[PDB]
Amino acid sequence: SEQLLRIDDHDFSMRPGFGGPAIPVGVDVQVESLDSISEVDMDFTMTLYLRHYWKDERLSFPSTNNLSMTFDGRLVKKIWVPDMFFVHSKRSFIHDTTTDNVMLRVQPDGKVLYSLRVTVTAMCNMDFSRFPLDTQTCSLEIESYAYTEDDLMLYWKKGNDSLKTDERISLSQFLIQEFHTTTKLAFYSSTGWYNRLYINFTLRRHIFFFLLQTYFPATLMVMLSWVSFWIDRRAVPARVPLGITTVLTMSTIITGVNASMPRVSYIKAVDIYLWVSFVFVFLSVLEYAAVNYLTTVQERKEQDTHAIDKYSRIIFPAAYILFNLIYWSIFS
Amino acid sequence: SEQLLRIDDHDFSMRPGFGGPAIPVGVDVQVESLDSISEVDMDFTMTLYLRHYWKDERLSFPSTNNLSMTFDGRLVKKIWVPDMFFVHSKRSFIHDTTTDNVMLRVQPDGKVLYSLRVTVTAMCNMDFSRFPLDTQTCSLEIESYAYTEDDLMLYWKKGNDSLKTDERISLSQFLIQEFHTTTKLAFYSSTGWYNRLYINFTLRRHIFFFLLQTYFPATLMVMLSWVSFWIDRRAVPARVPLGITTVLTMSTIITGVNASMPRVSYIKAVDIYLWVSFVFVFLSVLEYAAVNYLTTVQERKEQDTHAIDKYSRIIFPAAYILFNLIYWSIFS
Amino acid sequence: SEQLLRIDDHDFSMRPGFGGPAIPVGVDVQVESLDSISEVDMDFTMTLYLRHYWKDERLSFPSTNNLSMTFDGRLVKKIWVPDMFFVHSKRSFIHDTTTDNVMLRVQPDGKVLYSLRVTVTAMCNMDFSRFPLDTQTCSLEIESYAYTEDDLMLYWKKGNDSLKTDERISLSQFLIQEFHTTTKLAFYSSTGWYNRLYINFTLRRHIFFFLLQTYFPATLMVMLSWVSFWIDRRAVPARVPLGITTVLTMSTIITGVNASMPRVSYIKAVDIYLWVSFVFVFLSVLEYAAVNYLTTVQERKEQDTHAIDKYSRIIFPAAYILFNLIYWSIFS
Amino acid sequence: SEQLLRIDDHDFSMRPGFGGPAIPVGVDVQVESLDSISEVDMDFTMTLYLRHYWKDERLSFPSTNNLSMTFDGRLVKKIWVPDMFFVHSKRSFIHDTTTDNVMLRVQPDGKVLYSLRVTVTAMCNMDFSRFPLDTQTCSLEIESYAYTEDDLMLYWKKGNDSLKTDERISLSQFLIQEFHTTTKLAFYSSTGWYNRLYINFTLRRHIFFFLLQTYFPATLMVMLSWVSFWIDRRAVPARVPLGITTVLTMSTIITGVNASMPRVSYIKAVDIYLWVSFVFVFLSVLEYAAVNYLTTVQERKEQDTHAIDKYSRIIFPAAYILFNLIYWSIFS
Amino acid sequence: SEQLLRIDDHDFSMRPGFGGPAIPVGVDVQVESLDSISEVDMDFTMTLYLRHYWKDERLSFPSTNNLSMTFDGRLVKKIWVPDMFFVHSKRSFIHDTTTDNVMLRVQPDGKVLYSLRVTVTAMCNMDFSRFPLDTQTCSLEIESYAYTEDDLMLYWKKGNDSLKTDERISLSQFLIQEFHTTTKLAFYSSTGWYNRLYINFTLRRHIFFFLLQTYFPATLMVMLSWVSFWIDRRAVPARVPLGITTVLTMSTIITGVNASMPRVSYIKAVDIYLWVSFVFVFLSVLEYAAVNYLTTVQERKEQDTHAIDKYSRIIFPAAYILFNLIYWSIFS
Ligand SMILES: CCCCCCCC
Ligand SMILES: CCCCCCCC
Ligand SMILES: CCCCCCCC
Ligand SMILES: CCCCCCCC
Ligand SMILES: CCCCCCCC
Ligand SMILES: CCCCCCCC
Ligand SMILES: CCCCCCCC
Ligand SMILES: CCCCCCCC
Ligand SMILES: CCCCCCCC
Ligand SMILES: CCCCCCCC
Ligand SMILES: CCCCCCCC
Ligand SMILES: CCCCCCCC
Ligand SMILES: CCCCCCCC
Ligand SMILES: CCCCCCCC
Ligand SMILES: CCCCCCCC
Ligand SMILES: CCCCCCCC
Ligand SMILES: CCCCCCCC
Ligand SMILES: CCCCCCCC
Ligand SMILES: CCCCCCCC
Ligand SMILES: CCCCCCCC
Ligand SMILES: NC[C@H](O)CC(=O)O
Ligand SMILES: NC[C@H](O)CC(=O)O
Ligand SMILES: NC[C@H](O)CC(=O)O
Ligand SMILES: NC[C@H](O)CC(=O)O
Ligand SMILES: NC[C@H](O)CC(=O)O
Ligand SMILES: CCCCCC
Ligand SMILES: CCCCCC
Ligand SMILES: CCCCCC
Ligand SMILES: CCCCCC
Ligand SMILES: CCCCCC
Ligand SMILES: CCCCCC
Ligand SMILES: [Cl-]
Repeated sequence: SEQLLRIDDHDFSMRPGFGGPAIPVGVDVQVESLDSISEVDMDFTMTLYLRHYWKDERLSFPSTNNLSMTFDGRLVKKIWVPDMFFVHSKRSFIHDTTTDNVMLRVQPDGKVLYSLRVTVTAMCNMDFSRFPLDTQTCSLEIESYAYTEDDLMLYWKKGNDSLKTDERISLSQFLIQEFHTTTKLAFYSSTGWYNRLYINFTLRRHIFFFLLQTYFPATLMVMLSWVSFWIDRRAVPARVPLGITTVLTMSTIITGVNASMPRVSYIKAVDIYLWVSFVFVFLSVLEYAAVNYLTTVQERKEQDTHAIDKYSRIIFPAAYILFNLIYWSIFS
Repeated sequence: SEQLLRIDDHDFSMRPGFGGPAIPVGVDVQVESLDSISEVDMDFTMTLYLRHYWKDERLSFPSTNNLSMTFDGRLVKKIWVPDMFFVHSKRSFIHDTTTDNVMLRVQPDGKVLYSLRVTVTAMCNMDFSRFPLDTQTCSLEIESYAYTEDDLMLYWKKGNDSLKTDERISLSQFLIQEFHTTTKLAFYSSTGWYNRLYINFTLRRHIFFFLLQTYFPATLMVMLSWVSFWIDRRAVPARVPLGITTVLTMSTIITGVNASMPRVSYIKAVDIYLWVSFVFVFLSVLEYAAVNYLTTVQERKEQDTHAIDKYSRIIFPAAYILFNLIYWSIFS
Repeated sequence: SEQLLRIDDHDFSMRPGFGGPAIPVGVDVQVESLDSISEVDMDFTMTLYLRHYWKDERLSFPSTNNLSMTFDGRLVKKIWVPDMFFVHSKRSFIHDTTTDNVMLRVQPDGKVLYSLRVTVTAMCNMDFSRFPLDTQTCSLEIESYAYTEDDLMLYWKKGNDSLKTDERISLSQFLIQEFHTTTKLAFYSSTGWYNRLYINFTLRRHIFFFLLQTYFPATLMVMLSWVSFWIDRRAVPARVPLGITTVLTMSTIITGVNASMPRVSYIKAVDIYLWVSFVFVFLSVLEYAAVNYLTTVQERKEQDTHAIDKYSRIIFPAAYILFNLIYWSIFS
Repeated sequence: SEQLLRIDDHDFSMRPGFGGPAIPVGVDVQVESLDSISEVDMDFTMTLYLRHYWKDERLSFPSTNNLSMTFDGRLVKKIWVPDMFFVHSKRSFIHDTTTDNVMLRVQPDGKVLYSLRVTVTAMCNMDFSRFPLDTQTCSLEIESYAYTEDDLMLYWKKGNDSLKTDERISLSQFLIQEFHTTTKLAFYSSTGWYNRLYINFTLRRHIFFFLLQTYFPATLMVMLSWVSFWIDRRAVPARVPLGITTVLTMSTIITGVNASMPRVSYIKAVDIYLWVSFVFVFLSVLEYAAVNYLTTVQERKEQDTHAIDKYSRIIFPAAYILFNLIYWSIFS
Repeated sequence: SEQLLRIDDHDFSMRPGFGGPAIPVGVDVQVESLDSISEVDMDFTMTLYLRHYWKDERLSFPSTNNLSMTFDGRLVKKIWVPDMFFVHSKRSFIHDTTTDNVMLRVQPDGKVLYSLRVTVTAMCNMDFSRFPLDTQTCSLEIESYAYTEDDLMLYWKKGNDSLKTDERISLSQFLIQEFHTTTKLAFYSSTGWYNRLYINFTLRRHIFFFLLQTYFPATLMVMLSWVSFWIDRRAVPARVPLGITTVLTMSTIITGVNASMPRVSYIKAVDIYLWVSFVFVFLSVLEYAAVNYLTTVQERKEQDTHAIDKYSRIIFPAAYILFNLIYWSIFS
């Protein structure tokens, strides 16, 4: 094998066909798993198989079998091999247990297949201002490092059919949909033009979990705060603790929701809901102070429900309804 | 030794017997420990010994002893060795202190034994919708990377007896049961067919700890909320703070249970329990407002227990009982 | 190629032109992304491309094409290459998947271009005493390790135009502004003088998020504490729980704000706001004790609003206003 | 030196004396520090020096000095060296700054000394059911990987005197006592018999810190709940809030103790204490409801302390005392 | 250069002058930064430059220039170099981007200078029983690994002037003071005597931040608890909730201070303060129960301030004052 190929009779720092046109190289990918997601750092981790095809007649051998052979890794450092890399990546590695996950098959003609197994972490810019009703889209990019479109030609081996995805892929916090591929040509100011391949996909959440954990308790709190309009205004020590305890409860809920968020420092769509229900509860406590002050001054002036109570009984819910209509018209 | 074997007289990039049938290779495993589990990331970590057997007559030597020899590691890179790898793995390594944990024994015939010590992290898809009453099953998969069933034949060396497990294995959060092995043939669209080996096992939790920490306090809270049906309706400042303080207490408990969960964003079987006891406590606070409003309007109209109290005393517990029956009929 | 260049006919431990003047070396940078920031550890992480230019006539070759060639990495360890390093850095590495991200281009003259892809973590001293109204500025420094200004001359290749920045750069907690470059000469007491290059930039926060999360609820709490001046002093069991519950609420808010801060142990500008509103709420609770004690002793002496109430109704808000004026005159 | 020893005249893949009996190899250890402990993962980290002694007459040299020489590391890969490894370990490494921490001394006879500096993480099964009154014992195990008791003989160089421990060893959460060594012979089903060395030690906690942080506040809460037996039963709005606020306080304490525990999911000895004091506080709130209901029905029937109060004043503390006696008789 | 020095004509496994006396080697250090501190693990991280000087006439070359040359790294593995290491260290490394941060300068005589750039984590035993009023001192130790005082002599190159410290060094949680150096001779029982160098320094905190965050709110709580001595004893429903709410508030504060401490399990000087103010608040709640019980029994016996109130008004503060005097006499 090491003899079948005239390894010492050629020069492999030289791309196959240095001189005239660019070498065609064709790519095939199969995704094994998506491993983790960070919302704070804005990135994701994926593990896949990567395959390459090309022809190099320096590697042809005399056999009659019309069938391929096999090598692994050691030969990659003797021969010439392409040099793809992952664009917009934070870290990556190739697996090496119990030996290097690298495969090499060569036919009599010198046609070649070359394959690896890798894990990549790759950046994805996200926007959380519609949280928890956001949708995100991410991508993985592949490019040649050293050779430009004048020396190497990059393309998907079988067009739209060059991506395969494993059956058992899932996340404990997301739903994954819409895998597909595309291409684009890209330019560097000090080095030139290159071809680039993409893999795209889309993410969404489970909205009912967030509904019950956040929107439901605050609504029950705002509804608890309307009870005070139906209690006798003469019962001061039963109308005064109620409001302030309700404020305490709502502040506890809001604090509890703040101590578990992914810690991204700009205003999002649930913060608005929570702070508006805080303001409603606060107004309910101003109301009864108005009523008490007026009843007391009347008592002093002289020496039945109050108008403000029987008006609040109507006004407060209608305005909560009006707020909910507008809010869900804006975030749908 | 390096001379006993004609190392320079052979070619080891070539599998033993390149040409005709596939080489038989036989595997034996002993598990040392399970090291950690992640429920958020859905994976586990294990450490084991791995052993291989095969015959290669390029390694035979003239001795009369009918007994094996020993080498370690350096020789592995001179001779031909198989290339197994762990399928659906996130990371792994071989231990190297104070030197490489690799052993090699060769007999006069050229029969070989080869062994390593490794640690692997490996994915396991879990479903937590029955939490804390869930059960999970995981597995470790082993496969050849480079050679197909037409070049290498993978099998357990002794059938069902090829797995051994250490005596002192345990986790601080789980109970481990049912180790066994099996096999399956698997297919890759761009490379072909391979043999694969499995090791399976099962996990369960301690249910009484979760019972006392979560289900018990909420039940005592719902039972505390029924006390208010037996207090005099004329005692407004002693019936009004009770309910709202009880709501405060229950919200504190629920928040405390949310700040320690493994953070998996979909609805699970304990969330339902907690939110239904929240709704019961909320209804208890609506009840006394009904009673107060009615007594007040009667006082105004004119100028003994109330029916609603003596009806609630019966209705509320029966419905809690009915909820518990249905809930534990569904989750058993 | 390895032959075109007389590799074995020269000595590369020797800088080009050892002897007379210093070699000119010129630098070009393109920033890909800012990856993370730590406020506790005072540092940041960046990923970029780095490019070098120089001439070495040991690498010239006879060709007529007036056009460059290509190599990658392996050649870097055969020839002489500069040795820049990142000053005030905690950690860094060069990417190596699927091979080393290193490029090398040589023209017939022996002019050279050399480029890498790296990730660096680099220290930045920050001062948080104006938090959340702070502004920070950071920088990345580049220097030669081994050769002084008498052997190597470091400069930007194109002056102000030698820095390029990617379009899609962002952080989930900051706004980035004002990239520019400069230079400075620097001195080591036991080794001598060197040239150094800088890249500078500036950071700011989103102030409205911090406003709503911190300053707003405490203000509503201080305003809730003024309600007690308008309730009848004869209603002791409705004036005594109010203050103490309000104290409870404010302490809960402050504790909630302390359990999420970046944990830097010196006094900052929001702590002052929070503790002054604590002191206001505390004084409101001392006030009514004064009023109760005086009314009781008058009752005992003998056997209408009180002056202190109708004075507090004016004094407390004016002093809160006066505090806000001074505070926002100091932090603007 | 490299010449003094006839390196190229011998074969070092071959243990000294391959053939007849087993080589004696003798071990000496000095512990530098214990570095960290994990209670969740059940393991510890230690750093030490390790020393070996043996004789190999392939390394003898003609000198008259009767005194040893020195080498470092590079020679270890030319000559034959033993292959010990740490049994039941999760990770380890040898230090390499500013070069490899390896020492080698050889005398004229061929006697050898060989030493390293390493850090190891090693598993320790713990049982926390007596927490905070638990005691744990851990150990570090040392074994040959490749050679059995028929090829290598492992023993402590000086018996009980072969372990030394540094003066300045401590943990910020434990007290360390009782270092000693021992040996045992161990068996592998597919490879055979080996010798193994042990180092053992013991751990304990500071019990008074846990006492004040956990047992003290709950006791004061249970004692606060007995005050309600001495207040007038006619004071409903002063007897009804007291109990429920006390329940709130105790639930806050318990939640605070749950949010800081090492997160091991089975019942431990402090959980029992906390939940029994919860049940006592709950019964105190049922008591006054009994008293109120009875007084009210008597008032209705007709139209002085109550017996239940003056009985509870005696019964509740005695039963708390009886619980404490039994509890501290069981956990001592 | 590689020729100027007769590399192949000498033996470098042999220290310069093997035989007679010990080689003098002299050390110079410059500290770049202190990077982080762990109070739980008791250690710190530092980054510095390290320099060595010695003479070796195997490296002399014929030149007339009386001036030094330069090499980098590759030569270190051809020639003989010392072998210093950091004593009591947990981890360390040498920086290698964009190449190895190693410098080598040789003069015609064979005098040598050798320098590196490293980061070290190093243990420091701390005692927190005076927290937050503690002071700590730490050190970094440097020693030869392989050679004893009979083969190598270690000393500071310029005495007290051999340490330089960067201008821009700081921590976000500490103040750093008092850098200085010293030396000591040290002994190993199985290997012998060595020289060791030290760098020492001192740390302190910001005490006013801890004062406002911890001591201030508890004091205001103890002062709030004295208000109850001035309210009318006839106002039961206004004297009974006050105490218990105050207890709730103080327990919340203490829990909040426990959920952010560096988690070191022994009693410290702030714990005492907090638990004594807890006991004061608890006694204030026992007091009014005494007063109520006595007034009630007098009412029953028959059918103005109470003595206990007008005595407590004096006794409680004086004892708080007396506690503060003693406490701050003990911790100063
Ligand atoms: C499935 C639970 C839905 C809760 C909706 C609450 C809207 C305020
Ligand atoms: C919001 C509570 C209103 C209760 C009205 C009851 C009328 C029967
Ligand atoms: C960007 C608008 C924020 C509005 C916040 C309102 C809070 C009551
Ligand atoms: C928000 C309710 C206002 C009610 C005003 C009533 C004036 C008589
Ligand atoms: C062993 C404790 C069981 C608690 C059961 C509580 C069910 C509500
Ligand atoms: C739920 C408390 C009921 C108390 C009834 C007592 C009858 C003696
Ligand atoms: C998927 C059904 C959720 C029901 C939640 C009910 C909460 C009261
Ligand atoms: C859920 C209790 C309802 C009671 C209704 C009573 C109507 C008289
Ligand atoms: C957009 C919200 C602003 C809130 C300002 C609060 C100032 C106390
Ligand atoms: C701070 C509340 C004052 C209420 C006054 C109402 C006058 C109509
Ligand atoms: C450095 C001045 C701090 C002032 C704190 C005041 C808290 C009421
Ligand atoms: C801070 C308010 C003081 C009011 C004093 C009134 C004296 C009659
Ligand atoms: C040193 C404090 C001891 C506290 C004991 C509390 C027992 C309930
Ligand atoms: C294993 C016995 C648990 C008992 C728990 C009792 C809680 C009141
Ligand atoms: C636990 C106290 C029970 C008291 C019963 C009294 C019956 C008259
Ligand atoms: C600068 C604030 C000092 C606070 C001292 C509090 C002492 C109890
Ligand atoms: C601790 C509050 C005492 C108030 C006394 C007021 C005397 C005018
Ligand atoms: C070591 C003495 C501890 C004293 C604790 C006192 C708590 C009230
Ligand atoms: C538990 C408080 C009892 C108080 C009794 C006081 C008798 C003088
Ligand atoms: C701690 C205050 C004690 C007061 C005792 C008064 C006895 C008449
Ligand atoms: N295709 C990668 C670029 O050529 C690298 C660079 O920007 O230098
Ligand atoms: N058995 C592993 C596969 O052959 C690797 C790949 O998918 O290329
Ligand atoms: N330019 C880096 C310095 O020369 C290194 C050192 O301080 O020794
Ligand atoms: N002594 C280590 C064992 O021989 C390794 C294995 O189990 O194969
Ligand atoms: N100076 C380091 C010691 O010689 C190493 C050891 O203890 O063996
Ligand atoms: C917040 C409600 C105020 C009503 C004044 C009449
Ligand atoms: C929630 C109970 C309402 C009862 C109305 C009669
Ligand atoms: C804190 C207010 C005190 C007023 C005394 C007249
Ligand atoms: C929980 C105490 C009940 C007493 C009934 C007489
Ligand atoms: C705790 C104070 C008790 C006073 C008894 C007279
Ligand atoms: C009324 C006496 C108060 C004393 C405070 C020290
Ligand atoms: Cl009342």
